[PDB]
Amino acid sequence: PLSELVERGWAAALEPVADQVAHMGQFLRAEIAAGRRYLPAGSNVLRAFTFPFDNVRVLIVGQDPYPTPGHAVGLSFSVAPDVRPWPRSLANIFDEYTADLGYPLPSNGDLTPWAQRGVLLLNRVLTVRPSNPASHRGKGWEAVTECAIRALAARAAPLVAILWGRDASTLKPMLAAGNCVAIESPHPSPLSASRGFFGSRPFSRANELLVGMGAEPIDWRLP
Ligand SMILES: O=c1cc[nH]c(=O)[nH]1
Ligand SMILES: [Cl-]
Ligand SMILES: [Cl-]
Repeated sequence: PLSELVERGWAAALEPVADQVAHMGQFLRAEIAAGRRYLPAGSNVLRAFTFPFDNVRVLIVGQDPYPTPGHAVGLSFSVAPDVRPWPRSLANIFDEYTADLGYPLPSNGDLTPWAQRGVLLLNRVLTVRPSNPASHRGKGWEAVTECAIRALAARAAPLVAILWGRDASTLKPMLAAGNCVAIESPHPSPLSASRGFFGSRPFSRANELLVGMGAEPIDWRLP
């Protein structure tokens, strides 16, 4: 049951899609039975929902997990600490991190500290077939992650949304019910690079927006 898979707040928030989450478990088992693989590891698929729902203050949305074996870890854009070199998307994120915040380059690609601090690193689709980008689109995850985003937007708490998966016209309606939701626009993605992403100041703007809504800023600093 959801209560065993995710954090208590998320289990309640995702109750309307509990049957669909069970169906995705069936889908993944059927993939292995059919001789196909999936990433991330089963134990990491729902990892973004293992950090507390009530404490989320920034939503960073991606589209699909990394398709390269050993990259996807269940937090959008993150990689395991032993992964090197970083994927291009993450290298671009880190360049912006250094430019926006003035911090040196991180030691590795693990974004766990952001998750701990209330940054929800959510992909719209939570699995992928290795080496086959975007291969699990339309398999059932979109309803689950829509429920998640709508539940976040309905909280009385502040939220800043950062849209790094394009798809803004799909996502913005999900964030509309919100009373204390600010969406960063425009919506370059990390691979936009110098055609809008670099200089987008997503981290410092998120903090400016949070503080303007009466919330504490995120400490973005990575080790
Ligand atoms: O959208 C994206 C792109 C790369 N990696 C992710 O986890 N999400
Ligand atoms: Cl495969
Ligand atoms: Cl990439």
